Amino acid sequence: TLYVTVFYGVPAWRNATIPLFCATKNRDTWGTTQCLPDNGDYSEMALNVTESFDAWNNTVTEQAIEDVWQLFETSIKPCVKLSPLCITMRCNKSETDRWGLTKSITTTASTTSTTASAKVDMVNETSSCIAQDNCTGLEQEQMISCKFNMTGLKRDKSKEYNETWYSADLVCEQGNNTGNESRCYMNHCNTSVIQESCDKHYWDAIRFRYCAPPGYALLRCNDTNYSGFMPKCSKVVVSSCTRMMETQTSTWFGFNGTRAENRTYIYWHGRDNRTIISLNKYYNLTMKCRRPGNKTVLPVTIMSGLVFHSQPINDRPKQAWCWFGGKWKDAIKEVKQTIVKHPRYTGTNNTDKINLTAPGGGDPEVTFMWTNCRGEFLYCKMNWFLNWVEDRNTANQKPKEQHKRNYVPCHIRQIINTWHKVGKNVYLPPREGDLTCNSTVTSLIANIDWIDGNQTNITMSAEVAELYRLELGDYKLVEITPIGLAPTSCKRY
Amino acid sequence: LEQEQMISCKFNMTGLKRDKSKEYNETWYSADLVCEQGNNTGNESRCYMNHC
Amino acid sequence: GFLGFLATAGSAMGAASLTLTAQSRTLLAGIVQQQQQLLDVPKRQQELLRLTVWGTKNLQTRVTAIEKYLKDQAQLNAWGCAFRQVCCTTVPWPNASLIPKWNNETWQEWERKVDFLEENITALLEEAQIQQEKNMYELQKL
Amino acid sequence: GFLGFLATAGSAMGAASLTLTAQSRTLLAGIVQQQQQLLDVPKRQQELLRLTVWGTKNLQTRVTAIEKYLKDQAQLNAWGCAFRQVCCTTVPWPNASLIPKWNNETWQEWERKVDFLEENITALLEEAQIQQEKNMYELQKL
Amino acid sequence: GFLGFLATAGSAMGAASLTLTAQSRTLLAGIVQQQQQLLDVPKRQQELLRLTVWGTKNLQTRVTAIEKYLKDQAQLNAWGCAFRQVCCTTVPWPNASLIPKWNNETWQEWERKVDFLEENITALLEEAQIQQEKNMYELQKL
Ligand SMILES: *[C@@H]1O[C@H](CO)[C@@H](O[C@@H]2O[C@H](CO)[C@@H](O[C@@H]3O[C@H](CO[C@H]4O[C@H](CO[C@H]5O[C@H](CO)[C@@H](O)[C@H](O)[C@@H]5O)[C@@H](O)[C@H](O[C@H]5O[C@H](CO)[C@@H](O)[C@H](O)[C@@H]5O[C@H]5O[C@H](CO)[C@@H](O)[C@H](O)[C@@H]5O)[C@@H]4O)[C@@H](O)[C@H](O[C@H]4O[C@H](CO)[C@@H](O)[C@H](O)[C@@H]4O)[C@@H]3O)[C@H](O)[C@H]2NC(C)=O)[C@H](O)[C@H]1NC(C)=O
Ligand SMILES: *[C@@H]1O[C@H](CO)[C@@H](O[C@@H]2O[C@H](CO)[C@@H](O[C@@H]3O[C@H](CO[C@H]4O[C@H](CO)[C@@H](O)[C@H](O)[C@@H]4O)[C@@H](O)[C@H](O[C@H]4O[C@H](CO)[C@@H](O)[C@H](O)[C@@H]4O[C@H]4O[C@H](CO)[C@@H](O)[C@H](O)[C@@H]4O[C@H]4O[C@H](CO)[C@@H](O)[C@H](O)[C@@H]4O)[C@@H]3O)[C@H](O)[C@H]2NC(C)=O)[C@H](O)[C@H]1NC(C)=O
Ligand SMILES: *[C@@H]1O[C@H](CO)[C@@H](O[C@@H]2O[C@H](CO)[C@@H](O[C@@H]3O[C@H](CO[C@H]4O[C@H](CO)[C@@H](O)[C@H](O)[C@@H]4O)[C@@H](O)[C@H](O)[C@@H]3O)[C@H](O)[C@H]2NC(C)=O)[C@H](O)[C@H]1NC(C)=O
Ligand SMILES: *[C@@H]1O[C@H](CO)[C@@H](O[C@@H]2O[C@H](CO)[C@@H](O[C@@H]3O[C@H](CO)[C@@H](O)[C@H](O)[C@@H]3O)[C@H](O)[C@H]2NC(C)=O)[C@H](O)[C@H]1NC(C)=O
Ligand SMILES: *[C@@H]1O[C@H](CO[C@@H]2O[C@@H](C)[C@@H](O)[C@@H](O)[C@@H]2O)[C@@H](O[C@@H]2O[C@H](CO)[C@@H](O)[C@H](O)[C@H]2NC(C)=O)[C@H](O)[C@H]1NC(C)=O
Ligand SMILES: *[C@@H]1O[C@H](CO[C@@H]2O[C@@H](C)[C@@H](O)[C@@H](O)[C@@H]2O)[C@@H](O[C@@H]2O[C@H](CO)[C@@H](O)[C@H](O)[C@H]2NC(C)=O)[C@H](O)[C@H]1NC(C)=O
Ligand SMILES: *[C@@H]1O[C@H](CO[C@@H]2O[C@@H](C)[C@@H](O)[C@@H](O)[C@@H]2O)[C@@H](O[C@@H]2O[C@H](CO)[C@@H](O)[C@H](O)[C@H]2NC(C)=O)[C@H](O)[C@H]1NC(C)=O
Ligand SMILES: *[C@@H]1O[C@H](CO)[C@@H](O[C@@H]2O[C@H](CO)[C@@H](O)[C@H](O)[C@H]2NC(C)=O)[C@H](O)[C@H]1NC(C)=O
Ligand SMILES: *[C@@H]1O[C@H](CO)[C@@H](O)[C@H](O)[C@H]1NC(C)=O
Ligand SMILES: *[C@@H]1O[C@H](CO)[C@@H](O)[C@H](O)[C@H]1NC(C)=O
Ligand SMILES: *[C@@H]1O[C@H](CO)[C@@H](O)[C@H](O)[C@H]1NC(C)=O
Ligand SMILES: *[C@@H]1O[C@H](CO)[C@@H](O)[C@H](O)[C@H]1NC(C)=O
Ligand SMILES: *[C@@H]1O[C@H](CO)[C@@H](O)[C@H](O)[C@H]1NC(C)=O
Ligand SMILES: *[C@@H]1O[C@H](CO)[C@@H](O)[C@H](O)[C@H]1NC(C)=O
Ligand SMILES: *[C@@H]1O[C@H](CO)[C@@H](O)[C@H](O)[C@H]1NC(C)=O
Ligand SMILES: *[C@@H]1O[C@H](CO)[C@@H](O)[C@H](O)[C@H]1NC(C)=O
Ligand SMILES: *[C@@H]1O[C@H](CO)[C@@H](O)[C@H](O)[C@H]1NC(C)=O
Ligand SMILES: *[C@@H]1O[C@H](CO)[C@@H](O)[C@H](O)[C@H]1NC(C)=O
Ligand SMILES: *[C@@H]1O[C@H](CO)[C@@H](O)[C@H](O)[C@H]1NC(C)=O
Ligand SMILES: *[C@@H]1O[C@H](CO)[C@@H](O)[C@H](O)[C@H]1NC(C)=O
Ligand SMILES: *[C@@H]1O[C@H](CO)[C@@H](O)[C@H](O)[C@H]1NC(C)=O
Ligand SMILES: *[C@@H]1O[C@H](CO)[C@@H](O)[C@H](O)[C@H]1NC(C)=O
Ligand SMILES: *[C@@H]1O[C@H](CO)[C@@H](O)[C@H](O)[C@H]1NC(C)=O
Ligand SMILES: *[C@@H]1O[C@H](CO)[C@@H](O)[C@H](O)[C@H]1NC(C)=O
Repeated sequence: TLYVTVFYGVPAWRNATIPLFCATKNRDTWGTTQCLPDNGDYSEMALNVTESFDAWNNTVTEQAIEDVWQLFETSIKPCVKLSPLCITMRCNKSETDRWGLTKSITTTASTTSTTASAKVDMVNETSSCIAQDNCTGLEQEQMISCKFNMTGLKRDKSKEYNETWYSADLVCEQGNNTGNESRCYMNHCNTSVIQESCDKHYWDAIRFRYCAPPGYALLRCNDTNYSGFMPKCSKVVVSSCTRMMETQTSTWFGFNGTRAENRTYIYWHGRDNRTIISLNKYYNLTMKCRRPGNKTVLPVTIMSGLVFHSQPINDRPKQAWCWFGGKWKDAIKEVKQTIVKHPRYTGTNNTDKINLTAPGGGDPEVTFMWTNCRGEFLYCKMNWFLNWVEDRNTANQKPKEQHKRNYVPCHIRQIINTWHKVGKNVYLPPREGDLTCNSTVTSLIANIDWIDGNQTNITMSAEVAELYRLELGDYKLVEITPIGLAPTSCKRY
Repeated sequence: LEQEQMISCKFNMTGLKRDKSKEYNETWYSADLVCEQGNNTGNESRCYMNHC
Repeated sequence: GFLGFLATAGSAMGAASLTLTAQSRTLLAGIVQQQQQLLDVPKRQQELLRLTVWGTKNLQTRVTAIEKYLKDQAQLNAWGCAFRQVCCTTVPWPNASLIPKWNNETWQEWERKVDFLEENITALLEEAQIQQEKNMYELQKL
Repeated sequence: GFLGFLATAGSAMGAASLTLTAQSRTLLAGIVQQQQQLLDVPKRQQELLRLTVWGTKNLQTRVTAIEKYLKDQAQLNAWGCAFRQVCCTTVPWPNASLIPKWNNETWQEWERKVDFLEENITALLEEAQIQQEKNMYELQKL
Repeated sequence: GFLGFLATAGSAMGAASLTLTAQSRTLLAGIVQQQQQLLDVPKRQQELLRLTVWGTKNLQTRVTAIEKYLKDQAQLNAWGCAFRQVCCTTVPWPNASLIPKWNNETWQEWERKVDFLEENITALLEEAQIQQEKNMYELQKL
């Protein structure tokens, strides 16, 4: 009686695992070469369907992470290799001893001072201490002047050059230098070859959106209860392309997020306690970073004919530093409250027993905060900041860490181990002139870890990749498979 | 059955530090070397790889 | 694009507007956007068109757009439908235990309950067409 | 092909001269010559087949010919009239202000005057085909 | 790997098969297996996808197969027998001197005896279709 019949144009789908197209507005380099132009269509329609969503186990977020990484690699790939520079350099001894790269026992320093010296120092836009880069506690940058012998395309002739390195970028040979001119090499050369990131990478913003190929569609949760993992999402919105994503990579805090809303959200990985806490834009949280001093950049042509950008500064500038503005104290109170009320949390409901904290260990990739300020990476020690925002009773943190300030000291590092799971080292060319960056702060990257109903530790994390799961995350990609079967009485002829 | 015929040769090779180098112990199969001939009345004959 | 396939979702099995023509137009949209971008890339990069990962990803989606289109037309032809709105068959439904509620269940819910049969049905539909071709051949000989 | 298809251009719209076979023969002639070259190249160059600019270009021209064929056949199937000349669709002409002079205007001139109608018409023609076919389903059930 | 055509190769011209759906089945099996591997390669190797020659050989192979599929469909559309088995064209057989033994010869044996007729026949079949087409145009116009 009932025949299978096959219906075509059927409104049904299944999970897809395919590549998405990138589309952009910035077509100066990578956009023209790799991406579709942004179609400009940001409309969406809702369906009366229920669907399962999961930010961590997603193909949409997985591609965002991998694609940002690959566009970085294809940009640096053809740049000059700096293995010709892995030679002994002749560095000023006072500087290598002073900042700890080399050792000396002839300094015989002895200091007596007051220990009851903690201060509270606030800064804002209307202040001369910012304009002059001189706030209480800010020391010098720690740049070391080194000379070296380099050969260009003439081969049988060579010249001596002036390079001033950040102390973070050198190793320096130690022991029995009873004169001057210490012997130094780059921090990560010998186990590998350092490549220069010459094609203006990170000097501007990279923003793009993803588009489904024909026959595929993106579904999105449009709830307020989406916490990263949601088995039954009742508000499912359909679109052909995602929202525009900011491919920014910083640890501890994320900056310039697209998911900026007048609400605090916390995505929790369903199987773990790693979370991405958005911040409430209501408080206009912002970070203003400054790199004082006027740099000179000197191109050097080396053997292969490719150019390296040297840094002959010959000066002693103040440290790079970052200034935090906006209502930070209140934004943090909301984060703690949001955690307390969150469905996956069964810890303390006392907000005075919930604290922000740095990860431990001596590893700079987790103990600092890395901000890319227009091409230069700026690691910042944040104890002054944390003590302030928490209104912490410092008391026993040792004399230079006991202060409450809304700014932190930071140092520039030119040889940066990259963020993806590669371990690769690249060199970041210097920027000419000075640098200033004014970014919004949109998210906090942290784990929530408690073992009792007192002390919850929101532990700052350095997994930069987690940020992409806040930018997207709520998207699912599906395949439209519009062939259906259904028993009916209508046998052919 | 006889011995394999392996020849022990030393050479100076440079790694990534460029201005630093080390001497290495390399034992070649005899068929992999050319070896310069004539008036070696001492030791340390002078050899190159067979196909370079 | 248009996504009329999703626009009618949730309307139940006794569905309206099964937009058959939607597949032809989704193919056209695919071809136009990819072709325009490939013509655009050479303005700055003429060599590394497929020789850099972005172009292997974009070629794969272009070739695939052609192949997906053809898989559906070929499957439909394999089942006897030059054009398929419903294109009725001669193959009976596997059992009475799996009957849709035309006025309650949706196509998404329904299809996910019969994936099992789709694997066995595809073969049966093809077998029915093979016998029909044999019957036509005998009529041609007669 | 010989491109004799356009030989009639300048004859006026109503001067017959329409054909459904010209594109098949143009494509078929093309496929044979292009396949012969794909198989000829390896007699001298086996590694660099698409590793060069000319390799990529030959890919692009073979694919373009195929995509074009499919775009047109797919659109006709959506309207259903793959083999029907005039096709006889049931969609009314949009307005009386746009009427051809069958014995004055040519098809080149005419089509460039109705490019904006195609934008609304394609969808109407597709729906008409869907409505006709769903009615046939109801009739087969009855 | 259906092998439906080869299966009746040893019988006789006036005996068996004349199968159309087997080409669709063959194409579907091919496309699905290639897609499964293309989705699989990026699981381990994303950079070397078209960059090196193995990927250009697999690409040429796939493109050739697609062109072949469409080549036969295009020729049939010109003749009209997309789905007509024997088609029934009106072009006279070139001469009475070359006649099949329907009960002794196979199609393989037969086709190799008419290779020098096909060169003229394809063109003649197309010309016949063109005149019939013109006649149908005028009848539809009337
Ligand atoms: C399209 O995409 C979407 C989005 O990704 C897909 O949705 C996701 O699909 C997944 C695959 O099916 C689901 O995961 C699976 O869930 C199973 C059920 O988990 C619950 O029950 C567990 C045990 O309970 C048994 O007994 C009860 C009796 O009432 C039965 O009802 C159950 O069915 C079981 O028989 C229980 O342990 C689970 O709890 C743990 O996991 C959840 C995960 O969400 C956590 O939230 C919990 O906190 C808890 O985590 C702890 O324990 C796990 C180990 O189990 C650790 O890894 C964690 O770190 C932590 O310590 C739930 O209550 C699981 O049984 C199943 O696991 C089996 O199979 C996998 C292989 O797939 C093996 O590797 C495992 O070892 C095990 O054998 C798996 O986790 C997702 O939940 C679902 N996501 C959403 C949002 O809905 C969709 O399927 C896709 N569709 C298509 C067509 O592709
Ligand atoms: C978070 O988000 C915020 C935004 O909300 C980010 O902050 C913004 O970031 C922008 C992108 O970096 C930055 O814009 C740049 O400012 C530079 C300073 O210009 C100032 O004056 C102009 C007016 O003339 C103002 O419009 C501008 O706002 C500033 O006040 C400009 O120099 C930059 O312009 C450059 O790019 C355009 C691109 O079209 C070029 O046409 C132009 O010639 C400039 O080109 C230089 O930089 C490009 C980078 O692509 C190079 O390719 C190019 O060769 C030039 O570089 C050379 O010249 C410099 C010296 O000029 C030299 O050092 C170098 O070595 C080269 O020789 C551009 O307009 C916003 O100002 C900034 N806004 C604020 C308020 O902070 C923030 O970064 C994000 N934060 C994080 C964490 O990422
Ligand atoms: C955007 O986000 C803003 C927050 O970042 C939203 O502002 C909040 O809006 C709520 C709802 O109106 C206010 O809650 C009320 O507060 C008053 C005042 O209580 C004060 O004193 C008690 C002690 O007695 C103390 O516990 C409170 O914290 C306050 O200090 C209460 O009387 C009400 O019952 C209620 O709790 C928030 O106070 C207010 N926050 C801030 C920082 O202003 C804003 O509404 C959002 N915008 C939009 C458009 O939605
Ligand atoms: C995130 O950290 C919290 C705190 O450690 C984890 O909570 C813990 O959850 C597990 C179950 O997932 C609890 O273990 C079970 O407890 C019950 C009740 O005592 C017991 O009957 C079971 O035999 C088992 O021991 C554990 O006690 C609980 N700890 C606390 C202090 O709440 C949470 O699961 C972590 N999230 C993930 C996914 O790791
Ligand atoms: C690459 O160099 C590092 C460091 O260089 C050496 O140690 C410095 C302190 C200085 O004295 C340089 O002149 C030396 O060349 C090597 O790491 C050291 O390895 C030793 C032995 O395991 C260990 O005792 C030291 O603590 C390590 N020091 C540091 C700073 O890590 C590293 O092994 C070299 N890699 C290669 C391939 O040569
Ligand atoms: C927090 O919740 C407690 C009740 O739950 C207890 O504390 C949790 C942190 C957790 O460890 C649970 O397992 C415990 O059972 C509230 O305590 C009650 O407060 C009322 C007054 O409002 C008092 O009359 C009850 O007797 C208290 N109950 C108990 C068991 O002591 C506490 O007030 C909540 N605090 C906040 C800030 O919300
Ligand atoms: C590469 O080297 C071979 C051999 O090296 C030379 O001869 C050896 C016996 C020894 O004395 C080495 O130090 C020498 O450098 C060259 O082959 C010889 O060519 C000459 C001239 O045609 C011929 O008379 C010899 O018999 C050849 N000897 C052997 C062992 O083949 C070869 O020509 C060199 N190739 C190049 C490009 O220089
Ligand atoms: C980021 O914000 C700072 C203010 O904190 C801006 O610096 C001021 O710029 C104006 C215009 O050139 C000067 O008149 C002020 O004197 C500057 N202030 C200070 C403290 O120096 C800065 O221009 C903003 N953005 C960027 C990219 O530089
Ligand atoms: C998503 O939710 C907002 C309210 O937060 C609503 O205004 C909007 O229309 C919803 N989008 C869709 C497609 O329904
Ligand atoms: C460096 O080069 C200069 C010539 O430009 C030469 O006089 C000097 O001796 C060289 N120094 C070293 C250590 O090679
Ligand atoms: C320094 O000299 C002393 C002898 O006075 C010797 O024992 C020591 O090993 C030397 N150290 C280095 C690094 O050369
Ligand atoms: C410092 O360098 C100079 C050469 O520029 C050298 O003459 C002097 O002796 C060095 N100082 C010491 C303590 O050796
Ligand atoms: C080679 O090995 C011998 C031991 O047989 C050792 O004495 C010599 O120093 C080694 N030479 C090199 C270059 O490693
Ligand atoms: C070996 O020495 C003799 C002189 O005794 C000389 O004629 C001959 O050229 C030399 N051969 C070599 C290879 O040096
Ligand atoms: C062997 O080499 C040594 C140097 O290591 C040298 O002194 C000695 O004389 C050489 N043997 C002969 C036979 O020349
Ligand atoms: C979807 O929900 C709206 C109300 O928001 C209702 O009017 C509409 O009929 C529903 N559609 C379906 C297919 O359930
Ligand atoms: C028969 O019905 C049961 C449901 O009760 C289903 O699981 C099974 O697959 C069906 N068998 C066939 C051949 O359709
Ligand atoms: C749909 O469900 C209702 C009960 O809510 C039932 O009366 C009706 O018969 C069902 N429709 C079909 C087609 O089974
Ligand atoms: C498909 O057919 C096989 C026998 O060839 C049988 O075992 C299997 O259960 C059938 N599948 C379904 C869904 O009925
Ligand atoms: C084109 O002009 C020629 C005369 O040069 C004429 O014979 C031919 O019919 C014209 N073609 C058309 C389509 O009018
Ligand atoms: C009506 O005719 C005018 C004539 O120029 C044309 O511009 C307009 O688009 C037509 N209206 C339609 C198709 O609705
Ligand atoms: C082919 O050979 C087999 C024996 O191996 C025989 O049974 C079959 O009938 C033969 N088929 C034809 C067409 O001759
Ligand atoms: C006539 O028959 C002969 C023998 O089969 C053949 O070679 C020749 O091509 C045929 N001529 C035509 C016009 O078909
Ligand atoms: C096949 O050959 C036989 C002789 O063995 C003959 O009698 C018969 O007519 C031939 N069949 C055809 C179709 O010519």
